[PDB]
Amino acid sequence: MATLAPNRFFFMSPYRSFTTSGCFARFDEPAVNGDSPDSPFQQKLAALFADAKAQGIKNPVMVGAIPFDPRQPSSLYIPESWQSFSRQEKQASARRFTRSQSLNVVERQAIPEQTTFEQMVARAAALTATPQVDKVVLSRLIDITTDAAIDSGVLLERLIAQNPVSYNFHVPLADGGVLLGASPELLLRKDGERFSSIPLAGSARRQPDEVLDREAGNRLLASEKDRHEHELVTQAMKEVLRERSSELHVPSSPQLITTPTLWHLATPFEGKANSQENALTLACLLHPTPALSGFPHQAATQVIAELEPFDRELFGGIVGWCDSEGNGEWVVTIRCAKLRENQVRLFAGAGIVPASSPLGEWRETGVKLSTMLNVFGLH
Ligand SMILES: C=C(O[C@H]1C=CC=C(C(=O)O)[C@@H]1O)C(=O)O
Ligand SMILES: [Mg+2]
Ligand SMILES: [Mg+2]
Repeated sequence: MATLAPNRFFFMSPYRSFTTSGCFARFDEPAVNGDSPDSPFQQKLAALFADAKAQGIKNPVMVGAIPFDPRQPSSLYIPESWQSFSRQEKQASARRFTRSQSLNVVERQAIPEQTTFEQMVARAAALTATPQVDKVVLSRLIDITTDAAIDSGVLLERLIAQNPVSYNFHVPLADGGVLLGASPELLLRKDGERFSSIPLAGSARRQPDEVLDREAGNRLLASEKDRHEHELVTQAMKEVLRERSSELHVPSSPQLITTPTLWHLATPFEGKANSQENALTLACLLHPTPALSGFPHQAATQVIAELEPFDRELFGGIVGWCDSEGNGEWVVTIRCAKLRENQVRLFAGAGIVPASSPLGEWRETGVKLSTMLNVFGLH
């Protein structure tokens, strides 16, 4: 009953699921202007890829995470090797994994707490009613200190068991840490010439019984707050993708998708892109989406910087991989945690427009945090 070592990358996806071994070269280069092959980011990336193939490695991948603010340094690296696994096989082994960790929390801190958060929500809702911004997303944290170092392998087993369907990731950080999570949001898949993105925005709690549950979702489909929330996201990426895609299909209405925790509204984007493009050039172009920063992007970037009493770092960024041949997959870094020794930080954001109530968003972010609290066996 072996668990994953904290110095391995792991990625579980309906596209490609693999683990990695060892480390060839680290890659800290900021991803800013990564949507443009003339960028130092892409150049150094290309260099490092040719460097790696010249050095003997067949089929190099670049795995890891990129922070919310792409000016900041990146958590990417080429492993020595990688090894495919069966997503379904893994779901099954995880569900049978029995041996846990007795873990006692010695501190639990909400940052910020209910009252401050509600004022941040009120002050942001009001700025979206004005001409300055239409949508800002605001987040909060839960910091947890435990009395023994947290085994990240056992926790990954639990996360998979509780979240069989999501993009489940486990990434080694340059400090000795681990970024760990169960993301439902595809930011960018590129499979040959073909690409897709599946933005989410708008949520409703799921219910214990499949009658009051199957309508909670129907209600989400009707909800105008959430539908407007959602529309703000899709129009933005349409425009951005306009002169970057050969062809492009986007439904004008969202569809329901599930989390063990949440109903969300989704819009799948499908398209083809030029050979001038790769998984990262496209992922950099799209992220962050109005689902994670706001609209307009840079104007919401500033509200966020003045309201949030912390730095997001890797939270609200993207995690995934890309190869030397333009392929890859990138998911949004949400429903996640950073672990290092006996310290964990959880993250969740919403979801703010003129029609949002501060209690509403506080409790929403609450349900989103519970994906990762459940992995820890907390409430
Ligand atoms: C910022 C998060 O999720 C986005 C994804 C789906 C729905 C969202 C929402 O309804 O507000 C969020 O914008 C998070 O889970 O922390
Ligand atoms: Mg406005
Ligand atoms: Mg929301």
